[PDB]
Amino acid sequence: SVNSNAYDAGIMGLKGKDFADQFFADENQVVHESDTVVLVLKKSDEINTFIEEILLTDYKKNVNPTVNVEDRAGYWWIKANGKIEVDCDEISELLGRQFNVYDFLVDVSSTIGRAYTLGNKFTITSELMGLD
Amino acid sequence: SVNSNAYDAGIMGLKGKDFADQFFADENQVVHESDTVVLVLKKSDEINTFIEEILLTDYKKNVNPTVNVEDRAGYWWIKANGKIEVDCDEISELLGRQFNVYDFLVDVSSTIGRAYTLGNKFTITSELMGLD
Amino acid sequence: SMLGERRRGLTDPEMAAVILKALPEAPLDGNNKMGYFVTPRWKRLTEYEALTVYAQPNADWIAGGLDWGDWTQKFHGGRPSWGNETTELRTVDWFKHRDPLRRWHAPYVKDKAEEWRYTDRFLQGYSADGQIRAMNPTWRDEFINRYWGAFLFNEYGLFNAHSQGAREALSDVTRVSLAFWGFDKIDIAQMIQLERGFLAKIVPGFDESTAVPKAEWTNGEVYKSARLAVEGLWQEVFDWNESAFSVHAVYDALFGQFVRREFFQRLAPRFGDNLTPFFINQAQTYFQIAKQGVQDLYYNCLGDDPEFSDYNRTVMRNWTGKWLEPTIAALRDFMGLFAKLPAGTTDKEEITASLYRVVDDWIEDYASRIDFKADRDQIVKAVLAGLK
Amino acid sequence: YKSARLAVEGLWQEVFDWNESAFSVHAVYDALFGQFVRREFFQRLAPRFGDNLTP
Amino acid sequence: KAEEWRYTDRFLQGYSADGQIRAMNPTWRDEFINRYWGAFLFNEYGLFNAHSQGA
Amino acid sequence: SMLGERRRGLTDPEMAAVILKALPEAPLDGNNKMGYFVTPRWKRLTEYEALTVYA
Amino acid sequence: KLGIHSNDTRDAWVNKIAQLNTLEKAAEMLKQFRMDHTTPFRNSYELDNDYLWIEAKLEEKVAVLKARAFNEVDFRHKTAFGEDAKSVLDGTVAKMNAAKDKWEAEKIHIGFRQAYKPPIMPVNYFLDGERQLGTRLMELRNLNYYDTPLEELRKQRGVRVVHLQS
Amino acid sequence: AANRAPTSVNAQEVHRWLQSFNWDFKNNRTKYATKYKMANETKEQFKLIAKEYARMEAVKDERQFGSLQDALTRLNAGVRVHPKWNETMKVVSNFLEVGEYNAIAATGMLWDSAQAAEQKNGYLAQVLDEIRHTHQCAYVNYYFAKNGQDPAGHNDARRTRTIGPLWKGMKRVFSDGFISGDAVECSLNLQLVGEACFTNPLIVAVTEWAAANGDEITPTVFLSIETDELRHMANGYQTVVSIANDPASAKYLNTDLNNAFWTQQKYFTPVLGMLFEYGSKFKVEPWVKTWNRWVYEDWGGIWIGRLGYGVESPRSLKDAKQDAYWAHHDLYLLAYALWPTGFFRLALPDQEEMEWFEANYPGWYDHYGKIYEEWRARGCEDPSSGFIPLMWFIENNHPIYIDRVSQVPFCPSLAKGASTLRVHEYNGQMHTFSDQWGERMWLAEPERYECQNIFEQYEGRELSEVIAELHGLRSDGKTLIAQPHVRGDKLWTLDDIKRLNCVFKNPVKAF
Amino acid sequence: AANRAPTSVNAQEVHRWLQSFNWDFKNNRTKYATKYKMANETKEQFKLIAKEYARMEAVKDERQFGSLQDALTRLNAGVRVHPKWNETMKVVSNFLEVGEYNAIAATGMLWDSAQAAEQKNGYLAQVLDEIRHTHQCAYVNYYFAKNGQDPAGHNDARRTRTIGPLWKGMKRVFSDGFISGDAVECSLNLQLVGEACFTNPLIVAVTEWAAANGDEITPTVFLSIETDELRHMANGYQTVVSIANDPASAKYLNTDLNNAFWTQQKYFTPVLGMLFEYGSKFKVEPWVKTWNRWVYEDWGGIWIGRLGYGVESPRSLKDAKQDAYWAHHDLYLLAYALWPTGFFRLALPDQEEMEWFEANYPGWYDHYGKIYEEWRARGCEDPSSGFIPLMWFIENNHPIYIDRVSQVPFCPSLAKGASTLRVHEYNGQMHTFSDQWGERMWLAEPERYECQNIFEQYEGRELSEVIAELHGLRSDGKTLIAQPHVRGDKLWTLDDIKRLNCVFKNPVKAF
Ligand SMILES: [Fe+3]
Ligand SMILES: [Fe+3]
Ligand SMILES: [Fe+3]
Ligand SMILES: [Fe+3]
Repeated sequence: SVNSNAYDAGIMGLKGKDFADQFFADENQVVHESDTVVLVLKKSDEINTFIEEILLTDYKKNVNPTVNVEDRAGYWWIKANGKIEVDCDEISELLGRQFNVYDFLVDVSSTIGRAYTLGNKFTITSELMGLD
Repeated sequence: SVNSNAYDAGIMGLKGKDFADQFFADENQVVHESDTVVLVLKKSDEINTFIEEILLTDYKKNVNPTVNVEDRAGYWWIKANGKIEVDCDEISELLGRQFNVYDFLVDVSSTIGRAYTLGNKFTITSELMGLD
Repeated sequence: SMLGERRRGLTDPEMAAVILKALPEAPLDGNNKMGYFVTPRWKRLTEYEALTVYAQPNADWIAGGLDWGDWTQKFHGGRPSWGNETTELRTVDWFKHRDPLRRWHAPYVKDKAEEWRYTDRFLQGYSADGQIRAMNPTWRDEFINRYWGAFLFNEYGLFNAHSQGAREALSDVTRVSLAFWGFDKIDIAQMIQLERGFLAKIVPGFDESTAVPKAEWTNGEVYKSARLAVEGLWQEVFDWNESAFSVHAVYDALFGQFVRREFFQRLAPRFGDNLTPFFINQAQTYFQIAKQGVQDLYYNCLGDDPEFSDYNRTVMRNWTGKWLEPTIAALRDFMGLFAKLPAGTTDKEEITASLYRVVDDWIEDYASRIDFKADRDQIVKAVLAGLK
Repeated sequence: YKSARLAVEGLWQEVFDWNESAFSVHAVYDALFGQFVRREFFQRLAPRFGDNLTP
Repeated sequence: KAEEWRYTDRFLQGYSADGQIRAMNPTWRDEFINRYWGAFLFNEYGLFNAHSQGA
Repeated sequence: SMLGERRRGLTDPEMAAVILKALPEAPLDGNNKMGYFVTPRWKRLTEYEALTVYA
Repeated sequence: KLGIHSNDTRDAWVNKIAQLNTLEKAAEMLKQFRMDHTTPFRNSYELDNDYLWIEAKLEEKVAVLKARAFNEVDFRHKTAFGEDAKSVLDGTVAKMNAAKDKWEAEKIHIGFRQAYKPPIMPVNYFLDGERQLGTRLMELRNLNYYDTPLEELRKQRGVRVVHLQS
Repeated sequence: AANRAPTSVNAQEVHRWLQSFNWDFKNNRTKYATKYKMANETKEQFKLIAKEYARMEAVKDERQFGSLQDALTRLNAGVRVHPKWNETMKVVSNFLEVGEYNAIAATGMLWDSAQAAEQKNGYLAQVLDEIRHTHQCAYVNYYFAKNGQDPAGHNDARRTRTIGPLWKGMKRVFSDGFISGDAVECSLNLQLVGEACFTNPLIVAVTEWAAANGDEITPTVFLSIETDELRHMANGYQTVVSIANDPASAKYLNTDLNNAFWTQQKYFTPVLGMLFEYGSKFKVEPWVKTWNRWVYEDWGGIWIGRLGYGVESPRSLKDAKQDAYWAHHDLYLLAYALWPTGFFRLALPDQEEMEWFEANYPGWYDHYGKIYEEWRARGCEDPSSGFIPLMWFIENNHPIYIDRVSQVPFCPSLAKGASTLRVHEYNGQMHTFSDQWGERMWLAEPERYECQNIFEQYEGRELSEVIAELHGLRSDGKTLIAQPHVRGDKLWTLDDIKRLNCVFKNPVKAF
Repeated sequence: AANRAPTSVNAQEVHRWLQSFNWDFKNNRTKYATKYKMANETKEQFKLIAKEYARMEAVKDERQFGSLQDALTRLNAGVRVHPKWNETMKVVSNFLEVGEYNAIAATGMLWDSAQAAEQKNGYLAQVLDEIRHTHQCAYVNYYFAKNGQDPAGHNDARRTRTIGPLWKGMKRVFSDGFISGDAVECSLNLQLVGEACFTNPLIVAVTEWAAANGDEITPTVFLSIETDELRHMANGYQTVVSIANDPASAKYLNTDLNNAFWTQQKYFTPVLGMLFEYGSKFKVEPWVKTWNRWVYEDWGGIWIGRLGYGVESPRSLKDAKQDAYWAHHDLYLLAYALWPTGFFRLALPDQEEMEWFEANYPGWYDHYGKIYEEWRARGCEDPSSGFIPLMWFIENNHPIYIDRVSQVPFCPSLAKGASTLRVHEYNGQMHTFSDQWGERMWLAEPERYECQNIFEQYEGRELSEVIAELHGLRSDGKTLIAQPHVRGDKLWTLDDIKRLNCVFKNPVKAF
C-alpha cells in the first residue's frame, strides 16, 4: 500500500542484470494499469508545514493510509492509492494567514492523475473524469 | 588608498600584546578625525553587478582611486576617501530595467558619513552638510 | 535536528569538495552578457530584449531568421511551421519589434496582480462606504446591466480574434505583444461581468445572469453591426497581421474608444456612478498600453521598413479601408442608444464633439501614420445619420 | 474651512490623551466632517463636471 | 500601498494619453479642486500630525 | 570562476561537517510555535498576532 | 564564396530577381520555381540547400509588384494570374472531397500549394484552403495507418529500396 | 456606513458565467485542419480568470526571483555549481526554452480549435504560461552567463544552436511535432503525451541531477515551471474524453497516440539520458529507472493503463524501453565525436563513472568504455594531437546517419539501442531511417519531412569554416565554445581544428 | 489622441511642496519636554513620499521573504546551523526586536518635536521603519522556532526573558535610553549614537558571525533591516546641525552626547561581545577589533571627529575602551553562573576557544580559563552533580551586583573591565553602582533610576519557583529551557534546580 507506492518499489531496487531481466521481458513490454496517483510538491515553508502537520498527521492517518512521501532534492515525491484531497482553508488556518487554492498551486509542482479544484479544495484522483 | 582603507590597517593586523598596547595608550584614548567614508552594500545580483562593472571599473579608475571594497559574509564593506557617488540611471542602463535610487536603496545596508539623494543620484560624503 | 535523506553539491561537504576542486580560477569567457549579439533598440540591451529576441527558431528564409534549413516536421500537405505565406505584410527583419513598455511575462502579471488586488480592496471600500445610494437606479437596472454588460461580448470576440495570431506570429516579440493584447481584452470582459456580479451582491433584486445583455448582443438593435464586425474580425480573417491591425488600429480605436470613453465613462458620472468608470480606467489604461505596441509594430517597423514601406502601407490602407465600413456601421448603429437615455442627459452638440474626439484621435495616431486620406466630416456625418 | 481648521488645530495640538486624540479624530471628526467632504461633496459632485481624476 | 502607488502611476499615464481631460469642466478644475479640494489636503495633514503623540 | 575569500558554515565542507556533527537527532522541543501562549482572537494564531503581540 | 547564408547561388538569383520588372514574369517564375525545387515531387534537388531562401526572395518581388499593380478589391480577391480566388478555392475543395484515396488527395493539396501559394493567391483564401484541404488529406491518410506492411508501402510510394538492416 | 464589506466577487463567481461569453453565429469554427470534430464543450478544471491567474503567477515569480537575486547570489550558487553540469544546463535550458516556446504556438491551435469559452480563456492563459516558461529558461541561461564559470554558450545559445545535429532534433520533439499538424490532436501530442509524460523527467527529475552537482538555480526555476504544467494536462484530458466518446473520433486516437509517443521519445530518451549520466558527476540513479518510473510505470500506468475507454498501449514501447537502456549510451559516442560543433564543453567518463555504468548497464565497458579509452589514448583531449573521434569512425568504417524524420544521429554498426538502418531513393534524393515508425511516417507523408541534415548542408565544407561562419568562437576570436575536456587549461583553438583537415561528406554517397 | 503620456509626478515632484504643508498657529508646538528650542528648517535628505516609501520597502520584502520561504527552506538553512548560534539568536533577535520597537516610540517623539513638515513625513516613515524592524526580528525568532533544532526560547522570548538579569539592561540601552527623556535629544541618543554607531556592530557585524556558524536566515533579514537605518542617521544628523548652530542649544550637546554614549556602551559592549565569542563556534575576529573598527575609528572619526562644529570626544571613552577588552569576558562568567535564569543554552569554552581567547586576550587563561576549568571539574554540566557556578561565587566570596542605572551585572572582585563598586544609602534604600558616570547620573537624577533588581525581587525565593512561575520550562513542563551545555542529551530539569536549594539573597544586605 504505502510501500508499493514507494519510488524504488520493485522492480526498482534491482541492480544490473536482475533489473534488465525484468525490464526487458516480457509482459512488461505492454502498459499496466495503476489505481494510484503521483503528487509533486515543490519544497517551501508553506508546503513542508502542510506535509508535516496536515498530510502526514491528519489525511494519511484518517483518510488515506497509503500515501507515501519521499525526499528528493528540491521537491517532495508523493504517491497514493485512490486520491489525495487538500482543503486549503485548513492550510490557511495552519499558516496563520489568508490562503486559497491558487496560493496552494504556487508550490504544487506536478501531478500524475486528473487534478481539479472545487471551491478551495484541491483534488487529485485516479478516477477517469467523464468516462466513469 | 586601497590597503590604507583596508578593514585591517593599523592597529588591526596586530594581535595579542601587539594590539593591547597601541589600543590602551595613550593618544588612542581620544577620537581621531577621519576624511573617509564607509558604505555597506548587501550581497545581491544588482549590487555585485554594480560593484564588479561600475564601482571597481570606471569609478575606481576615473573618479575615486581610494575606494576599497572587501568581502565579508553577506555584504560588501566599502571604504573610500572623501565620498562615493552612485548614478542609478547608469545602473538602470546596465541592468536593462527601470532603476532609481529607491530601487537601489533596497540593498544599501549601511553608511558611515552623510548620505542623501539628489534626484536619481545617491551620494555619501564626509563633508558636514550645513555647518561646513 | 533532522537534516534529511538527500544530499546537495552545495551544502554537503564531500560533494562540495569535489565540485570546488574542479572549479577554475576565472571564467573561461569575459562575456557575461546573454544576447550580447542582439542589436539593441535603445542605448543598451534590456532584459525584455535579452530574454525574448531570437526565441523563435526561424531560419534565414524568414526575415531576421538566424537558423538554416527547413522545418523538421510539417503539416499534412507540406505547409511549414512558420512561414512567410501566413501574412500579406513583408519585412527586412521580423525581430525588430519592441514593446516600448518592455513587458515580458514577470512584469506583466505583476502589474495585473496589483490591479486585481486593489480592485478587491476598492469594492470592499465602495460597498462599505455605501456609495451605491448615490447612483441612479434606472441607469443601473438598464444602462449598466444590459448595455454595458453587452459590450462584454465585444471585448470577448476581440480577444478570440487573437487566437490564430498566437499560432502564426512570425517572431518572439510580436507573439509576446499579441498575447498580452488579447489577454487584456478578455480581462476587460470579465471585469464587466465582475461589476454585474458585484451589483448583484450589494443591490437586492439585481440578477447577474448574462441572459439580458447576451440577448441585447445576439438579438439587439444597438450592437448588431458591432457584433457583425466582431464576428468578421474574429472568424473571417486568416492573416494574423490583418487580424491584429484591423482590431487595434481601426475597430477598437474608433468604436471601442467611443463606447467606453465617449459614452459609458462620459455619462455614468452624471447618474452618480463611480463604479463602472473604475473598471473603464483599467480598460483605457490597457488600450493606451496596447496602442504603443501596435504603433511600433505596424508603423515603426512595418510601414517604415526601409525596403517594404510603400508595400506595407498600401496593404494597411487596404485593411484600413476594408474594415472602416463595418466599424462606421457599428458606430451609426450604437447611436440608437442616446434615445433610450432620460431626457436632457446629453445633446447633439456634445455627441458630435465626442465623435470628432475619437476620429481626430484615430487620424493622428493611426490613419496619418500610413498616409490614409480620411475625411473626418464624412465619417462623423455617416455615423450621426443614425442618431435617431 | 475655518471651523474645520480650528477643530484640527485642537485635535492635533491641544490633546495629550492619545486615546482621546485617535477616538475623536476617527470616531467623531472624520466620521462626520471628513466623510461629508470626501463622499457627499467632491466624490458626488465632481463626476457632474466630467472629472474622474478626483474620484 | 505599493500596489496602489504603481496602479496610480499606470492610471495617470493612461488618463493623460487618453485625453479624458478635455471633457472636464474648466471652472470646476482651476477653482473647485485647485483651491477647495487642495485645501482639504491640510485637513488631512493636521489629522496626520494628530497621531505623533500616540506613537 | 571565483568564489571570494570568505567561507560559510552552510557551504564550506570543512565547517559544514563540524556543524553537522554537532547537531541533535531531533528538535530539543516539539513546540515549534512562536507565540503559542498568545491569545488568538480567532480559533487559530496568525503571523500578525505572532510577530506583534507582547513585543 | 560558398557558405550557408552567403554563397554565389543566392547572389546570382538576387542579381536575377533584380530584372523581373513585371508581375506576369514574376508570378510565373515563382510558380515555375515552385515546380522545380519545392516539394518531394520537385524536378531537381540541386538547389535543395538554398531553395527556401530564394523562393522567399522571389515572393517579395511578386508581392511588391502585385500590390503596385492591383486595385484594392482585386488585391483582396484575385490571384496574380487574374483568377477568382474564391472560385479556385471552392473548386479545389470540391476536387478534394471527390478524391478516393490518400494518393489522389496529396497530389491535389501539394499541387494547390505549388501553384497558388502566396503572393499568388490572397492569404485568407489560401489558409481557408489549407484548413479544408488538410482536413480531408489527414482523414484519408490516418485510416488503417499500420495495416499496410512496410514492404507493400514502399511499393505504393514507389521508392527504390537501397538498404535494409535488421 | 451603509452596509458591510463585500468585494464578494471572487474569481469563481465571475467564472460561473464565463461559459456564456460565447454566442452562436455561423462562421464560429476553427481556422485549422483537423479530423477531430466531435462536440467538445468541456469545463476548465482550474476555474481561472485573467486577474487571478496573474496574481498566482505573480506570487510564484515573487518568491522565485529574489531567491535568485538575494540568497542564492549571496551563497554564490552560480559559481559553486559544477563544470560539466554548468555546460549541461546550456543544452537543457535552451532546448527546453524552444520546446516550451513551440508550446505557445501549439496552445494557439488548442485555443483556436476550442469550442468552450472556459477553455479559450484557459488556453490563452496557457499561452501566457508557455511564454513565461520561455522567459524562465531564458533566465536560467541569463543567470548562468552573468554569474557562472563559463558564460560562452549560455550567452549566445540561440545562434550557436545552429552548428550541431542535436539541435535539429530538438526542433521536432516538443515543437514541430506539436505545432505542425492537426490542431485538436494537440490535446494528445502536446498534452496527453508531451506535458503529461515527458515534462516530468525533463523539468522535475533534472533538478535532482542539478542539486546533486551544486546547481540550486535550476531547481528554483524549473520546479516553478512545472507548477503551471498540471492545469495544462487536465484541460487537454477533457478534450481527450470528448474524443473517446465519439465513435467517429476515437478511431484516430491510438495511431496518433502512438505516433506522438514515438515522435517524442525518439529524441527525448537518448538525449536526456545522455545529459543526465554523461553531463554530470554525481548521478541520482540510472536513467532507465527514471524512465521506468515516470514514463513506463506511472504515466503509462495512471494514464494509458487507466484508459481502457478503448485506448491501447503503444506499439513502439518495446523499442522505446530498449532505447531507454542503450540509446543515450549510443548517442554520447556521437556527441563527443562531433564535439567541435556544440555550444558547450564535453568530458570523458572518468574511472568511477565507468564502474558506475558497468554496474548498472552490464556490457557497457566492453562496448563503450573501450572506445572512450582508445579515444583518450589517441589524445582527444589534447589540441596538440590532431585527433577527433570522428576520425576514428572513418578509419574503422563506422558511418553516422541522420534520420530524415527525427533528425537523431545514429551509427548502425555500433548501436545497441533499437535502431535499424534503412536507405531509400525517391525522385533523385536518398533518405535514411533508423526505425520502422519513422520510415512509415515518411513513406506515407514524405512532404512533411524534407529537413536538410548537417551533412547535406556542410557537404564539401571544412569543419573550422562552419564553426567560424556561425560564430562558434569566444570573445578573443581564437578559442572555441566547444571543448572535448572540461578543465580550463589547454583549450582548443580554431587553428587547431584547421590544423587537421576534416571536410564533411554526405554518407549516403557511399551507396 | 491627447498629448504625450505623463504619469509624471514621481516622488520628488510632490515633495517640492511638502515643506509648505504646515501652517502657522498658536499651539503649533511640541507636547514633550525639551531644552532644545532652535529652529528645525531641516530638509529630509531623502525626498520620500508615503507611496514611494511603501514601494521601495515592498521590493525589499519581496526578495527577503522570497529567499526565506523558498530557497533557504529547501537548503534547510534553519537546521544546518551550529547549536551555539541557534541559542545565541534567541537573545540577539529578541533583544534587537525590543531595541527597534522602542525606537518606534523614540521616533514618535522626534516626529512630535519636529518643526519641518518634510521631517514629520520622514519621521512617520522612520516610525514605520522601526515597525518593520520589529516584525523582522520577530520573524527570525518565528522562523528558527518553526524550522530549527530548539524552538524553546524562540517561541517565548517575550515572557521567559523576564527571568534574566541581561534583559533588564536591554530595557535601557536601546529602549528607555531613547524614549525616556528629552525629545530633541533623541537625535543624539537614538540617532547620532544609537543608529549611527551601534546598529552596525549589532546588525551588520552579527551577519558575519551568523554566516560563520551556518546561518543564512539572519543575514537575509538583518542586512535588510539596516538598509533603512541610514535615512534615520541623516534625518537625525540634520537636527544635530540645528542644535550645533544655536549657541543656547549647543551648550547641552556634549553632556547629552557623552551620557548617551556611555549609557549605551555599558550594556552594548559587553553583552554583544560575549554573545559573539561565547555564542559562536567559528569566530570572525576578536570583539575588540570589531569594536575598534566600527566604534572608535569609524563612528568616532567619521561623525564625532569631523564635528570639531564644536563637538568633543566622549569623556568616558577611555573607560569605554577598557570595557571593550575585558567586560564581555567578565560578563559570560556571571551569565554562565546564572544560567538557569536565561532562556537559552550556554556552553563552556572548548580547547581551541580556550587558546583563541589567550591568543587574542593575553591574561585570559590565568583569569577566566582556570575558572571555567574548575567549573567543569565541579560538574557544572552534569544534572547529577548538584552544582551551579553561583555556588563558586559564594564559596570564594565574589558577590554579584546589579547596577541601579544600567542594570548590568558586575562582580568587582574579579572584574578586569572598568567596573568599580560604589554603594550609597538614601531614605532607607541602598544603591550599587559600577562606574563614575552611572553613579553621577543617579546622584543628579535619583527619580529616574528606581528599577528593582533580580536579587531585590526574588529576595528569599527558591530558584525553581522563580523559573516555574515565569514559565522558563519546555513543553513537558519539566526540562528547563536553559542549559549549561549546548548538547542534546542529559538536560537539566526543575528538580535538578530544586535539589540544590538555591535561595536568592540581596548582596547589598551584607553591609
Ligand atoms: Fe510549458
Ligand atoms: Fe504546458
Ligand atoms: Fe530600526
Ligand atoms: Fe532605526
